[PDB]
Amino acid sequence: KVLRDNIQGITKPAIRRLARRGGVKRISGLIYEETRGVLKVFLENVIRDAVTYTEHAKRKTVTAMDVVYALKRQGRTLYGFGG
Amino acid sequence: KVLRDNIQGITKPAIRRLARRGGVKRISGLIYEETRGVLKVFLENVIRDAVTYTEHAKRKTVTAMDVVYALKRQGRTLYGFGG
Amino acid sequence: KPHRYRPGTVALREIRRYQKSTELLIRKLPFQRLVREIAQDFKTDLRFQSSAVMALQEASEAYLVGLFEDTNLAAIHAKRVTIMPKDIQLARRIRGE
Amino acid sequence: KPHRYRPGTVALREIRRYQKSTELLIRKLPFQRLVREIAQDFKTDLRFQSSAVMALQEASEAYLVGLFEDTNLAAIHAKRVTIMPKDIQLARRIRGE
Amino acid sequence: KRSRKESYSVYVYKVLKQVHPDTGISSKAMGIMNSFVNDIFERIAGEASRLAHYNKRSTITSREIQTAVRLLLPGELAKHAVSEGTKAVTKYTSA
Amino acid sequence: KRSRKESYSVYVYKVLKQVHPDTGISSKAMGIMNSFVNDIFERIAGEASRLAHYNKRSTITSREIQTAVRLLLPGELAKHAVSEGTKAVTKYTSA
Amino acid sequence: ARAKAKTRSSRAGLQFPVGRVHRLLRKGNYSERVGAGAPVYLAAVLEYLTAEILELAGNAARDNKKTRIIPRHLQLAIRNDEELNKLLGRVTIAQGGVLPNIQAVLLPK
Amino acid sequence: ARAKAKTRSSRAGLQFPVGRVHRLLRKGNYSERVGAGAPVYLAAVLEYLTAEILELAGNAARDNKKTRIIPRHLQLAIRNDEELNKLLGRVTIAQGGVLPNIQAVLLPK
DNA sequence: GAGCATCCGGATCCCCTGGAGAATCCCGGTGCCGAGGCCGCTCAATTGGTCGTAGACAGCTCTAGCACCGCTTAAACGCACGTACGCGCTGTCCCCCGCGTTTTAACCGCCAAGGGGATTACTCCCTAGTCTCCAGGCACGTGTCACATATATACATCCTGTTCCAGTGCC
DNA sequence: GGCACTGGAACAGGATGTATATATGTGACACGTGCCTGGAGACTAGGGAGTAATCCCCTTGGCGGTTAAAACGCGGGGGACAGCGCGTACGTGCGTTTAAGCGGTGCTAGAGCTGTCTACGACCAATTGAGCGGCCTCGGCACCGGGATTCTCCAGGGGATCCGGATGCTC
Repeated sequence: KVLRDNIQGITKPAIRRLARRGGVKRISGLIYEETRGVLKVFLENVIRDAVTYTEHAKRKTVTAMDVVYALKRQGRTLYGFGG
Repeated sequence: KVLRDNIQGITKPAIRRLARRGGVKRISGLIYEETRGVLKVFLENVIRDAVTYTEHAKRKTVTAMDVVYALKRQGRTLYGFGG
Repeated sequence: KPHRYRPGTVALREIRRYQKSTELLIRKLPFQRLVREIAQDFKTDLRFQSSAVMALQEASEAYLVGLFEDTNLAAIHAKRVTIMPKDIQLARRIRGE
Repeated sequence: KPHRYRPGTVALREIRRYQKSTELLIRKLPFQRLVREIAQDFKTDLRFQSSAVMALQEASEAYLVGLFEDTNLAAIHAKRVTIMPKDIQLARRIRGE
Repeated sequence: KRSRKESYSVYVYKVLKQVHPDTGISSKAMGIMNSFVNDIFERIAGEASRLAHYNKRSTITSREIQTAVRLLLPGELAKHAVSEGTKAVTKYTSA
Repeated sequence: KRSRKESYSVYVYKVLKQVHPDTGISSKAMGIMNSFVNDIFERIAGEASRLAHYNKRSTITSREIQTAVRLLLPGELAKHAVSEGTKAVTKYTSA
Repeated sequence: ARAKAKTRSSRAGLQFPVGRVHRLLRKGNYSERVGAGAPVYLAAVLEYLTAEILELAGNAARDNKKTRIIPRHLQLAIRNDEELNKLLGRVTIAQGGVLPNIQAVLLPK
Repeated sequence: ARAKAKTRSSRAGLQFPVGRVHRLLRKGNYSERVGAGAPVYLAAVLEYLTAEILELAGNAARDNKKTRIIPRHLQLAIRNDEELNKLLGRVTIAQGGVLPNIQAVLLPK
């Protein structure tokens, strides 16, 4: 039911793939846990917004459109899933 | 009537003072003209927005609240000028 | 003697391969487990549309690749090719994060 | 032998003074002359309230100060103490310009 | 049947069919277009409301949204979009 | 004869005397305060406006304002604001 | 004896719906009053924007030998013009990827 | 004939004007209709915000031995609070300056 | 006849390059499911008219923005000497990419089940609106003490002359 | 092996620059006052919104199989980095020019207030046709498979170079 460890689900090869998309030539071993922390910060910052919209909507289920609002509030607007 | 070369009116020691407030202790001599260019581009953007606002105002005189509108729409909001 | 590429060669081929491609880079189910784990820390028993998960995903890789592009630029500014934690800290601080 | 401080000690002294201080650092009259000169390019016969020019001066000063502290972060990141123009292009390009 | 969800797809089909009769459309790209037009619509409408407030004007007209387009949309698209919009509003002026 | 211009000088002055009976202000500081309060009012009100848009509610309530405050204000500033506003709403309801 | 119902989008000679956008501004809460020419202008500018970005998407699709647009074409279209980048600096495209871009020092000798 | 007029700010026990902020929302074009308690709640939120920032400004001025607040004190108040700085990272204060902040490597030895 | 010069040929050492594997590209081949188009519905745009009102225009006024001017140093500038720094080379050490092997859980896909979106109906709580009335905030005057400025002490600081001490070279 | 020579480290003191104490005016902050318009009070119409019921749909839960991704280990080459030298490039200090800055005055252009009204635009009944849900087909494209092309790394081959011998000339 409850979950305690899924930050390691963003595996080191997955972070390596992300770095290859970013054009990174060489990746230090200390990078991965930092990227886990930074990603955790961003996802919590947007998901607190998302859960705020869902509780205000009197809904129990998270909808995508609220997540779109949550990203565009920080000016990181994602296209293609509105409506 | 016509002014031609006020870009060097932003003198070198003024840039040194701004770097001191910026926390720079050592400043290259090759810095000042690019900083003039960066200030130049920024001021072009804001006064272009300002003259657009003022021309909508049908006024020949630029006013302060129009300037602060231009800054907040550019995302560099100002306080203390009638906002 | 078995063939072995010099270091960086397969890395650059990975650069071209993953940069021409658009398909996903994060395994979606451990990510969704992480999403539900963080979500239940704030409100319990939250339910997720799959598209909500997907958007949360697209946005995350967007934010991360923005950081590694900035990291590459600051790293080649630092006369290195290997990225270090102070570089990501620098990129976040310059962005105001 | 007349007195002379070693370099940087003086520099840190006006760093403390000017970072303590509140007033505008650039000369006023060339700043009105420059803003009139460049606003001449977009539209003719513009008149400037002095308050608008002061607000522009403060905004420009803060923007340059933020740029300079970002270049400070970039320069100490590159293990140097003297700034160079590529620090400024780096800081702007990370910032999004 | 389900209640109507109004969207901007078929207009995009018509305008693309004018500019490129041949091509096809993927649906998630079509959603990206709907997000584009809705986003730009909200930006221009917010600037229009802001300028109507600042000139204390009760009415949204073409003239201040022209001002808003000159603000938000830069340069070449700004002046050309001004050109097509002025042509369109003059044509509608001629009914 | 000039037209009267709106300000928040007297309210901020009362609040300052409430928190600090012995302290004064400069007029520049008061200009920053007017810009501050107008700015925060604009932010919260516009955010609540788009929340009213998003749930398709044509009525704005203090629930919406609370949602906007929790969304925008970081940290315990939000919950302190919720506590103060909740107390104000209750003792307004009783009065 | 009413005249035939002819449409304002055709009156402006334009493809985007004038009436729907006018209604959407009216209940979009931007003013209590709105002029007639403003939705015409707005429909015109959005049609121009979609026209140019769809031109870029079509050329990107034809260069990759595709007769159907993909979001990768959209990303390649928006990012290959600097002015649209200034239009879309902070905008995320789903499944778009990034431009093929390698820093020159990363390349071997 | 008529009850004595009693101010709504006194009903809410607040210094900020309920009626003025209510009018500002009504002419601020945010919704077609506004609930009664929403401007009260908003005025309370703003009153808490101004109360805490003025407390910080007064403490900073008392540090500077000045009985009247200065924009310098306001800049010191904003930037020395992390949470208000996260609220106001993008704002510029006239004649405010910046924090005394020297990087450690810039110091001698 | 002998000695030298020199040219040719082979030894040798360092630098290029072709060849083989391999990863991707490109050309067919196939089967498939999203797109596009047809059809039926419906609700929203349009037409027409009306009534109210928001802004354009005119006109006046006054005020602040610009222009001119004269001192008056503050500051810009510039040069000169100096010392600190960017940077480049080079050695060194170790960290991460490449690659292979083993584990595993991600994913497909398949099936059961119900939680909640969400949607229609109902009935009602609240709020814009109008009218009247009035009092709190704004304009404006005034006065006044907190602070800027100025000057006299006082201490930080910051750099260099002074003094004691350890490592090492030649007799 | 020791004493003299040279490089190191700790220490005191002066000069400067910034703080700091006290006198003084001054003007911007603060308070008193007329008012009027914006806020408050009361009643009405009516309508968005909360709530009950349902349903179905979309989410959640679980279970087998497979494999591709993940993970672990070995090896090594590549890259960070420390240290030293070196030449440079601002930093700082002294003198100089100037031009910003302040105080004063005049003109006025236009910002802004006030009165008119007329264009213009929300409001509403009727209606219809444009636009969206449902459906169905197919061909553009995803997947598979084989050959070409290009990239890469290396072992070797090829060129460059230098030196020794022979021989013809020459003295």
